[PDB]
Amino acid sequence: FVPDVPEGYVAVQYAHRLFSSSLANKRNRVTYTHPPTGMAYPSPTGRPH
Amino acid sequence: QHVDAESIMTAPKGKLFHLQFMDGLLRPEPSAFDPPASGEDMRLIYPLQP
Amino acid sequence: QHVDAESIMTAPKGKLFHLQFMDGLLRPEPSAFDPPASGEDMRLIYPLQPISVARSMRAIVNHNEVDRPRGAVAPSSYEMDTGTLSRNGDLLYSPVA
Repeated sequence: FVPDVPEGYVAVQYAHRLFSSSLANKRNRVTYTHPPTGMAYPSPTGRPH
Repeated sequence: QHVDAESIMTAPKGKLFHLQFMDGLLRPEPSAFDPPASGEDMRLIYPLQP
Repeated sequence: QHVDAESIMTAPKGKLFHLQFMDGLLRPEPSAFDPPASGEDMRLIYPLQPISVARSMRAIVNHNEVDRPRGAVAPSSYEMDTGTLSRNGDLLYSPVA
């Protein structure tokens, strides 16, 4: 049973670059970087799908 | 010590249990160059007084 | 070990003594809220060459928030080039054009 990708998603190609390590709050965290908009989202949650 | 997320829903009405809250303004911050550690931490019960 | 500021002025001309220099780019920085400690530190003998010629690259760590950590050297573009040998010639680089 192949669960089809939901209605509205942004398909990003995985790179060895878009995941960067930067400071957020008081600690060091692994951060995503959205290719089309160029953003942070340091939290493991709250990142755009 | 910490209250359980089940004893705060199915306990007698009369009971008075105490919680424990954090302050962290004098918390030691991370270093300059460092490999980031994994994991994050949760808060389940907040006050509303204040 | 360290040279004395008197043995560097009244010693035989032929002698070859070695010094010791510091790097400190990966030095641990101070904390946030802290009572400052007293005292300061001196440098009396500097070079004028400049030294450090055999230095391929440096500081192999990525910075806390910014990209390049100040004085950081990347590998030379020639330490990574295999050129085919000629029949008489032996080692030559790539065409580049």
